Amino acid sequence: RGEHALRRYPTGEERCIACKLCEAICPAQAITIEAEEREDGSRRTTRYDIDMTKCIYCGFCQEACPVDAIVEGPNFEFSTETREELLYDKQKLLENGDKWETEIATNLRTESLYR
Amino acid sequence: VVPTFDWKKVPVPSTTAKDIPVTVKGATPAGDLRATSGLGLGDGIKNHTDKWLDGDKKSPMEYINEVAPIKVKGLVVASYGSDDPALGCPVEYINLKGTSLENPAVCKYTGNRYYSDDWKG
Amino acid sequence: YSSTLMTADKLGPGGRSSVSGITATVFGANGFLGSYIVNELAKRGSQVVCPFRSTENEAMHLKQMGDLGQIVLLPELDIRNDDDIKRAISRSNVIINCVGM
Amino acid sequence: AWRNSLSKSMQELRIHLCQTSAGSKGVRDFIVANYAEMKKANPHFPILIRECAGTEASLTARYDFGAEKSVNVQGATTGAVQQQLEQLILAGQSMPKSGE
Amino acid sequence: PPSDHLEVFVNEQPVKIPKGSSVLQACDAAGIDIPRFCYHQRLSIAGNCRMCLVEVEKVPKPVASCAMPAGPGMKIKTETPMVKKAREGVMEFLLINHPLDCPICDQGGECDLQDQAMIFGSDRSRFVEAKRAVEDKNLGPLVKTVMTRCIQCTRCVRFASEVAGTAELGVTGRGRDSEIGTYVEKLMGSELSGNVVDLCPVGALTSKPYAFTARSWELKGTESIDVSDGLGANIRVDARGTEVMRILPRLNEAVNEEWLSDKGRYQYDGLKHQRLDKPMVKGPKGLQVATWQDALGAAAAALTSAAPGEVRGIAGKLADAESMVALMDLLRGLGAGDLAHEGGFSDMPADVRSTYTANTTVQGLEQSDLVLLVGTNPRWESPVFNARLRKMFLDGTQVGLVGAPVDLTYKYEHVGSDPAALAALAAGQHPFLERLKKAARPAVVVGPGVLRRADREAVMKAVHELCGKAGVVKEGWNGFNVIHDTASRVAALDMGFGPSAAARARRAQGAQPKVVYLLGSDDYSEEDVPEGAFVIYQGHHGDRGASRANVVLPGAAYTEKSGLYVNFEGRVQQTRAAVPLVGDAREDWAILRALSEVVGKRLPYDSHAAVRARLAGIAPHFANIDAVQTPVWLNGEYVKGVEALAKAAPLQPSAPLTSTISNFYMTDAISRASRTMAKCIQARQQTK
Amino acid sequence: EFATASADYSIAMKKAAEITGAAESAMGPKEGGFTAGVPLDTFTRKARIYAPARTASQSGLARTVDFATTTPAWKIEFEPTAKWQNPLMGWTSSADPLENVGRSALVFYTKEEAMRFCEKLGWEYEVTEPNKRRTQRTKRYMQYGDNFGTKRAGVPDLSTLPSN
Ligand SMILES: NC(=O)C1=CN([C@@H]2O[C@H](COP(=O)(O)OP(=O)(O)OC[C@H]3O[C@@H](n4cnc5c(N)ncnc54)[C@H](OP(=O)(O)O)[C@@H]3O)[C@@H](O)[C@H]2O)C=CC1
Ligand code: SF4
Ligand code: SF4
Ligand code: SF4
Ligand code: SF4
Ligand code: FES
Repeated sequence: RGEHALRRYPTGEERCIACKLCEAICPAQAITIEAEEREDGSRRTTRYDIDMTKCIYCGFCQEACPVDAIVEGPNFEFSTETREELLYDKQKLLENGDKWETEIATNLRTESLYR
Repeated sequence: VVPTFDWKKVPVPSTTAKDIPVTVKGATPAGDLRATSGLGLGDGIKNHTDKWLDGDKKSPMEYINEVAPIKVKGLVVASYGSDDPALGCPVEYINLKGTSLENPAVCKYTGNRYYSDDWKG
Repeated sequence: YSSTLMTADKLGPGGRSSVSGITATVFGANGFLGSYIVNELAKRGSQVVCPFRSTENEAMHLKQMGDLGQIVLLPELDIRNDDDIKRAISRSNVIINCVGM
Repeated sequence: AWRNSLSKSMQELRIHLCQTSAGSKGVRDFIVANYAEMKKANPHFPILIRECAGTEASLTARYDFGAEKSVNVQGATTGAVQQQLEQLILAGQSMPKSGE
Repeated sequence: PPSDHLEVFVNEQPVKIPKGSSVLQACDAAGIDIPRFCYHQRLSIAGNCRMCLVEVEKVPKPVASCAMPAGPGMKIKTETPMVKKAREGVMEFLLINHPLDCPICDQGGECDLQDQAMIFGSDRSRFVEAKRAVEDKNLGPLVKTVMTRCIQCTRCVRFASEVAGTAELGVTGRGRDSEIGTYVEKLMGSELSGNVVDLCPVGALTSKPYAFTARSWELKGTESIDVSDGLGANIRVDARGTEVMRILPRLNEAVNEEWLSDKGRYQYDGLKHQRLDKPMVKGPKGLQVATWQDALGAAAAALTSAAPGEVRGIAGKLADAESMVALMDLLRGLGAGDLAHEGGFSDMPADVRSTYTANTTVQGLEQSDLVLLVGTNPRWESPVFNARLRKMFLDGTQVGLVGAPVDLTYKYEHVGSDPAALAALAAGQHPFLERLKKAARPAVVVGPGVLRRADREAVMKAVHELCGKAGVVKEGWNGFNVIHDTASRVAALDMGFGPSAAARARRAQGAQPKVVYLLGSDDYSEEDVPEGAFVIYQGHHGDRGASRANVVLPGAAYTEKSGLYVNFEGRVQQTRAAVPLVGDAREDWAILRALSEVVGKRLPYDSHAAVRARLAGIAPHFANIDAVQTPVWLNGEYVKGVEALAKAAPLQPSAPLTSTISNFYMTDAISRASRTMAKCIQARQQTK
Repeated sequence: EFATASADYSIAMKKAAEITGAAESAMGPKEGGFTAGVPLDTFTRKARIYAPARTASQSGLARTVDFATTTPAWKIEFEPTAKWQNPLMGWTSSADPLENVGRSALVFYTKEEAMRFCEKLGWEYEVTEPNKRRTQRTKRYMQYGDNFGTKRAGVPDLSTLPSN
């Protein structure tokens, strides 16, 4: 359970559908979500924040997600010099997922036999 | 008796009428009411994607619009979003009758589009 | 302009998490008087921009003085360069000069 | 006649009563026997009859500049509340005037 | 009575119930809450969901408790093995074709199907076949359909037939392919069309403006009142921080039962646009932001430099009683008397409360067997009140109307359209008078469009003569009712917010004010606000009244304050703050108390309780919240008292008795700023 | 016979509330706030004692005053104070210490229990009685058999029959 990340389908569409289950289960209340409907009618988020200085790195959000959108990736080396660099918004989490997608998929090909 | 009401003579303020959030074709009729919340109103942002994406970066909506609809034989299709059902979305059963390449049916989880040439047409 | 500076954007009762509406640039903020002025502005919920010439170790005490995002630190200030002065005041409605010798 | 005088001394008259209480009987009799004649003399004078369950019978005169006086009339007869309205009329002459 | 309460046994406990009650009502009187999907209290019984199945002794089959009547000495069991097996089986049948849609569904978190599956169902499924897939339907801009989630309870069909009256939904097809909707592409045109979203127990019908924005567990709910009309429907406001997310009705059988019109439900998005959040003073550049001290000083300077006869104060449709009594006391303390109301008939006499309120009350009107409407359109003035009128129609109350003919979703007899027809009815030329004379409890409802007329006194005299001849008001029954369409009018009539005789004379000879105070007024006439006058606007939306003002003082909306409002039956109700004040706005009575201090004559009250006590000192019924007095009836003495107003401004027997509401979806500044109301109008314009 | 939730630990909770000596504990007005040790300006705020109505979205009655003796349903609520947005992230900020304490933690069986708590703590209170549900149905559609009655269009006239 490392740095949180947001994932896509192979087409390039976001997996997240703003169900707010990960926000409800979070014991630290480290997630803040706002949503409305997109211009094509889809149900998508407009804000998805994770306070990494409030997070406890439990993985409960990863368990609660029904579409495998939020994960905790294999990155542990993400120390910064300012605390404002650790208040992640939606764009940075998507950038993390776009960085770590192949490793996350390799990990999930094994861990889907157990979960 | 009971005269008809003329709705076309009802005045609407021009500031309100030009600011209605509407939709492109997608999963609705084009031009129906689009639900919005208050986020971005102070910064004057009326668009869904601009509320969290900054720059000329390729949006997720522009990614899914480049994938063509998929021809499926039958009347109902099951959508998982993956080859492996454990790795995708909960299964969505999408109606395919009355659908064509021009007016396909869209998955509410994945945004993939499907149509069938099997409903006697 | 008159008293719209202190009233128009004032949000919250006036603590560390509140908003006063002041964006200020303090020149010579790491000095003796400038540090106290920067503490006085930031504790009421004002954004304070602090350019400095010295090493970061001598300016680190200004980082504590305000909430997240409200203390802005700009190292390598050269006051013979107008670009640094232009960048440091580009969002401020208050400028305070404590530079002396 | 006191009824014609009841537009110059005061700006408004407010009557408070209970609908069923024994103490508001004389006030109700006064209103029933005198509202039409007090309104016929001046058709534009506001006479606010207001009722609530279990309240105290009271008369209130509003003068100019927002001034107000009150007299408690609970347990009074029709002649008695007539009298109390008449001293409410009398104090209206010694009030400062407005409008001009 | 021949034992009008019969005794049954629920789980060996004796229960007394009224006669004609079902098994489900007997279970409810025993403190057991039977699961249900198709039963509703306000609809007719259907009996098709099979979830309410209980066991009755000497019956080998489970009975449907919603439909089965309760007999004497009946023994009901609700916790035997066959009841639990029945509940699990019916739930399993309900879930085999349902889509796996809970993450994307808006009912998730407040779903009857989810919670009943968790409690009365199993934890597994054994179904691996393909499901039924259904295309979605278009029903307009307010109702969103995902029809794969339909469970065929037919609550929507019964609602549209019985309460809304439009009867436009049906079930097409047969068997597994049964399908709810309209066969052709149609728009749901009822004013009460948002209530069916509440009535649907699943996410088949959801609210389109609300869609995908919030979950129900995040919302802080506040019980408030509705101010979009004069009925004052009881509502619940759901907010997330500073933002109101939705508005829902709440139960009040004396006011609104369980309904709310689409304007009162969907106008909340106008609270996010054109909001006044700062004080402004007009300078040479124009209106610009100023401090509260500067704005109060400018308003006080203009209010004091003018003569007392050149000051006018106009109350808006949404001003609470505390701000209205504050403005009234402040203007009267300066020697002014020119008070006006944006809702019209400002010179109407307010001496007896029975002459401008509904004496029968809203729930007491159901005991009337014949109803005569005079010059009103209740479908556009109060659609919830019109729904209760349709409910009265469905169980035998006959309706007649004197006025312009309108669609009311029930059959009525058109007696006439003008005051000449009213006089002919009073004389005896129309046979509807004999129908009124033989009725046990006749009722007359007078709308606000009659009181806005210049000859309203003669019309009210004719109505009083008709009520005297037809026995409308007698011993034990008072059937005379006057309704309103604005939230603030009855409180202003209660406190005495009316112009003095000198001010009425000065308006008659054409005097023009120089200082105008606009207490939330944006629909003022041009005769009342002259050009070149000094305008002080106190309000919450930037509109017609704020674009013209010199001093703008930002106040609170009805979702941000707790003010008193009185509906047209005389009931004192109150709002509650669901969100805090926006920006640098203030409480509305507090602005006037501060302004009275800056002028130089302080108001004698410094708290919310003290201004409410001042209101109770003017009229004592203000202190009794959520209740209505029985108003005094003075027979024909009141009409005899105002005969001078009948002789002057004589009757106009040719002008039709009409309703003044020409735009139902946009009636005030909040609904004019709502994009949802504009889409509602555009949907009715693009259908032609 | 007596069976009012007679199969759970709530039997052992109703008694232990009526133990002698402890069932008659009482304090003077505002005295419990003096010994509470919280700042005294907290008791200048207003409280509301009310039982919240059923949500319109659902049909169940468990969180209502129908099950008042089984479940505590009366609440204490306070008026809102100022909120604003965080400049860096946009999160909702507040300075209210009583922002969620009445809605999360304080529940009472009756109205008088909540009044007693408010009186001993010093909070000034207003009490709102909930609106009572009506169970009697309309005259039309009173029973299931009234759906198919003769009240739809009257008794059928037998004048279109053959031989009239
Ligand atoms: N009693 C007093 O001290 C009085 C002070 N004042 C004035 O008040 C101000 C504050 O004084 P005080 O804080 O006591 O003095 P300090 O020396 O403590 O403050 C001077 C500040 O100016 C900066 N500075 C000086 N020269 C330069 C330069 N060439 N380029 C960039 N930055 C520079 C210094 O930064 P760095 O750390 O890099 O040198 C330092 O932070 C002074 O300007 C002084 O003239 C007036 C009257 C009395
Ligand atoms: S890992 Fe734990 S703390 Fe981090 S976002 Fe998920 S639930 Fe919250
Ligand atoms: S990340 Fe997953 S659980 Fe969280 S809101 Fe998006 S879809 Fe729901
Ligand atoms: S109606 Fe919606 S929330 Fe309820 S069970 Fe079905 S999909 Fe889930
Ligand atoms: S749409 Fe809703 S109310 Fe209508 S039949 Fe389906 S489940 Fe019932
Ligand atoms: S509730 Fe009785 S069968 Fe549906």
